[PDB]
Amino acid sequence: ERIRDLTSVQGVRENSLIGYGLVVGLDGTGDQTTQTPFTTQTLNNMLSQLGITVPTGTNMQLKNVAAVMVTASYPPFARQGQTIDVVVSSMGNAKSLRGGTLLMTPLKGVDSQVYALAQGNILVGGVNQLNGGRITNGAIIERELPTQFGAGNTINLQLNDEDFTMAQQITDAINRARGYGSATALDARTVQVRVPSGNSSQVRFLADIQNMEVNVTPQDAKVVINSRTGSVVMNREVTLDSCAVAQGNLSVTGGSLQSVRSSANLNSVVRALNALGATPMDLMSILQSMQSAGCLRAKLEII
Amino acid sequence: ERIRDLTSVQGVRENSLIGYGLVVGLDGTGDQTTQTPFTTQTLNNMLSQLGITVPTGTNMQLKNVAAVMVTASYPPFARQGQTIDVVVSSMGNAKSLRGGTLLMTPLKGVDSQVYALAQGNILVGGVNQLNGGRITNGAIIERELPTQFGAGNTINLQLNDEDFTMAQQITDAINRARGYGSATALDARTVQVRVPSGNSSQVRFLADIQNMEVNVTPQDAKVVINSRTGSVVMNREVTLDSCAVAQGNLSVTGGSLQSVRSSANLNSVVRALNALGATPMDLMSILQSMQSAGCLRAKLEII
Amino acid sequence: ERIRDLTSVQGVRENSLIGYGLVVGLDGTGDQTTQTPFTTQTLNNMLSQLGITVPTGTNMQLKNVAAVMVTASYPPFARQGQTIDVVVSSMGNAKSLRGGTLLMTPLKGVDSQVYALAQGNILVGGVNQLNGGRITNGAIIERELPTQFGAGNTINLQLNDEDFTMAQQITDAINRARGYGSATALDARTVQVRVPSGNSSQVRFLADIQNMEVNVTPQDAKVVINSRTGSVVMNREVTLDSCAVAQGNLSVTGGSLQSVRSSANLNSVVRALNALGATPMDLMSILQSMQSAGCLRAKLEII
Amino acid sequence: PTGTNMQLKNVAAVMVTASYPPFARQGQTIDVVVSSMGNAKSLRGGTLLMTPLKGVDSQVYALAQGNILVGG
Amino acid sequence: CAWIPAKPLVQGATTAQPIPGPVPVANGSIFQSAQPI
Repeated sequence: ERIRDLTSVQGVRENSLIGYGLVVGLDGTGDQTTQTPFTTQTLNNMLSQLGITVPTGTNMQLKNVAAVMVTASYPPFARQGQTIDVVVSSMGNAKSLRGGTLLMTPLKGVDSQVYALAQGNILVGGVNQLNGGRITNGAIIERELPTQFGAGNTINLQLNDEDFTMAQQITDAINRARGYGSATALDARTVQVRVPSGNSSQVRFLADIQNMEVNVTPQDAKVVINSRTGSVVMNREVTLDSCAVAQGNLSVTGGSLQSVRSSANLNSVVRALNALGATPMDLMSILQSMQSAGCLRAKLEII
Repeated sequence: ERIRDLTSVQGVRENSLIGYGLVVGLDGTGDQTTQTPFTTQTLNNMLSQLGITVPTGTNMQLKNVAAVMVTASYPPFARQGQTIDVVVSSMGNAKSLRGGTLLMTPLKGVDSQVYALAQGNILVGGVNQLNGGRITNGAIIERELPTQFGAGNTINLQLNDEDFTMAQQITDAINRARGYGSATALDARTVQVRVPSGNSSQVRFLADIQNMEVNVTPQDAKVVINSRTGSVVMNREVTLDSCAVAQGNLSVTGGSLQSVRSSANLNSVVRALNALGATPMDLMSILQSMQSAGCLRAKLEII
Repeated sequence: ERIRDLTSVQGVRENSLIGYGLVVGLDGTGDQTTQTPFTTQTLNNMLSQLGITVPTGTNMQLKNVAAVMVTASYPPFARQGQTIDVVVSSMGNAKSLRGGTLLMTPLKGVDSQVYALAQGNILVGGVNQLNGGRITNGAIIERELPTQFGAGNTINLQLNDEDFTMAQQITDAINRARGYGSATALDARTVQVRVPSGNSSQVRFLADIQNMEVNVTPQDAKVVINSRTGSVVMNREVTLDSCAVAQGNLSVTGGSLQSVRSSANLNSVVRALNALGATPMDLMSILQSMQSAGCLRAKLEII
Repeated sequence: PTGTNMQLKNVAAVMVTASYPPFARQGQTIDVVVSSMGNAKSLRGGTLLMTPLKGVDSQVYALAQGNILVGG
Repeated sequence: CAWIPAKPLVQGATTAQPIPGPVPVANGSIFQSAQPI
């Protein structure tokens, strides 16, 4: 059950759908409608569609209606009649969408075609975000996408992370499990697999391939630094080289220059860095300086 | 597993993608839209695309919408349908993006072509940055880049750091592992490797090469000084020469002139510099003066 | 491993790259944009490139955008696809760049050609500088420089410090290690080395030469005085001549005239100068007066 | 545009001085001194942009760019 | 009178074409200087 966790099947992908709607039933926490003319304009549009023509010159000050944007994911092999979850986000000067209801909303694709229709009740946590909510099974699929699955005798497994070693390992595992020339590698990210012609046979082949177990070879050493959240993460391949480190208000537990020993595994690296007595914000600067000097034998990525 | 940590494969590189978008669902912490006309202009553009035409003369004062810039990395051998992480950063006078949602955003390359589409929910730490966030698997790849991998019988390993000794060591390791004329050195940074013609064979060759172990030869002595963060880092090759040092409010633990002994290894250097009793900010000036005089037998780099 | 620390190889040099960019995602600590018109002008340029045309007459008051200058180093034998670190510095009236993101920035050379593209997240220490930051692997190399390495049978080792004795020592070491006429000296700073024609052979020759050990002969006596930081550094070759010294508020530990004995090594000099009981700021004037008189048998350099 | 008010706070105009060593060769690096020229308060964490270093004959002999170290 | 040929005050060509720059040297430096005067 590792191949399904390391790769994705070519043609089996997700799309993004967007749409505009109105959320009603709020407890006076909707749009002001004086700074958001589109709310009243679209409410008048809906009323006109339903058979009510409000005169153009009239002041409408609503409190229970909010103009919202609805986002959804079009799943692979989606069929009409199926339901998907949607996210509803306020667009202007609304206060809350706690007990609102989303009216009929057409969800358009990138090609500006309706692929789903959204309508349901919003669930809002209520420190919690008030202007955003989620509706489970809130949209029904209305259009279906053609696909080439089942045509041809080749399917590509696309690795989540590029690696020649992992691509070769997956290819060798498939060849060890299902014949000599069952899988070949095209690059560091794509493995081409030969499958029998048809739909059911390819589904069977993919079902056998997906749950296969592949031992993950060691990746590249990498230290991920998030300055916006104040976090540091080091994987198991990080090593250290011996060198001296000095930083403000940090001293030997003594002098301001502290030795850092040569470290081979991650436990040694953690011990050496904890001997410094550094706050993670200080550890960020220490790690960047050590990468500049050359002690840190890892790829420092700031995210 | 050291060659993969010391070099990069020619043609296996990452690109940078940029785009503009709108983030909705904020709790009154969005753009003021009076000092940022582009937010309202692009919201009107989106509404017009969706079928709603707000009259040109109208005052729109939103609070839950922020105009944002989205940045992403195009991975090597990227295939359409694959997902990548994106970074979302506010552009003007917005207060927070804590619970926002990124709408459909096309990510352009340097050639101003769409290579990915971004849409998802932002994660913001919440001392923490409020105007910046990250969306994991927030963008789907839409375009693929042609490449020459698998063509020809030559591939170049490019060292992260230039070194004739390390280039020769990598060349000798490859020749010791995979035949006489398997690898040759072109300069201090590039090692040319002969591979069989084809795609699968080159993937196999790179998989064997990448995890190979190479003993790292000693680099150049280097002292990295970061005055903006107040840090000093000295690698294992730094030595010291005997000389006298004087600085304000520093004295023998006595006279203001303190002797610094000749030091061969890093432990001796650390001991000699800690005998001075110098704060790291004082140590920066001391090290610069010693480099000027000639005691410091290392390359002093200010970063 | 001393020749690599004493010399540099001809043609193996570093260049400097500069560029202009915008940093977004700040927490209200960006440019005021009223005193910095170029920030808004370049933001409008970027938006126009992305497809958004903000009308010329409009007031844009941003808070999360700062105009920055990006500096980088082009390494020797740089290849496209490789990543380098960049420094990001604010240009006008910005308050902080703590959690900012650098957008697509072309790094130009002296010839005004793009050699790299910079984009990433800034790391700022946070007494610490707020308007300056560093991005590790923040720029990808896009252009490559032609070079003459591997052509001809001559390569010049350039000493960091000019010295006839050190040049002769390096020449003699190379001749002792790799044949009779392998290296010759051209001046006090340059040593010419004969290498076989080709690329791999010269890399092998330089790999053998670089890690060679050379005993450093004694340099010129030198006393470095930094009045701006208040430091004095004396190397091991400094000697003293016997003479009397008088200075304000300094007396025999008695009379204001104190004898300074003739000193041969550095320990004797340090002892004689510490017997004076002089503050380093007083020691600066004392040393300058002694150099004028002739007691100080060293070169006094003010840095 | 020529008519515009620019009031900066993070930029200082500076003069850079350096020493050309004996037998200097292109590609070699030297130390430089950076000194403020008018009404600036500090250069504690500044960065020097691309600066051509001229000789007495008004010819470029070096290019200066780096991070300044100030005692403080 | 106005048809009599005359020599203008500013004789010769009134424009100059830029000369293409010298070929850069293969030394590993971006800075390339024209032949100094």
